[PDB]
Amino acid sequence: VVKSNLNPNAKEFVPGVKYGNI
Amino acid sequence: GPLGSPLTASMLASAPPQEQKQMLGERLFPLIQAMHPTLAGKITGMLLEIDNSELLHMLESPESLRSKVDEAVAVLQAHQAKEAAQKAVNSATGVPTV
Repeated sequence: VVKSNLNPNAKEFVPGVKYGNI
Repeated sequence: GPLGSPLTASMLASAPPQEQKQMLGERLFPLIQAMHPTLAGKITGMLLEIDNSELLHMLESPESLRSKVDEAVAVLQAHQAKEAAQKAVNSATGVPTV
């Protein structure tokens, strides 16, 4: 698969909701 | 929304604070916008899972920020690399030499 280096959750940009929030 | 033609910096001015996740995401697109020559668009995406408290700190830390997105630019180069080398493989694979 496509493993990232910076973020461990490299996922596309899905607006509308605060992606990466708690 | 419909103003996806211009830049994201322009969106910032035309996008309320709640529009964070929309335009700049956290604060990604704007920083990589300077590093757009690569593919800022998709970069922000993967690294969108970044903190919101860190997003603000990034815009205040040119050294600490650019360092992070520095790798971000690399995630792209590798993104299109491991993607094209899927079925278009001509060279042989690695041998099980233990």
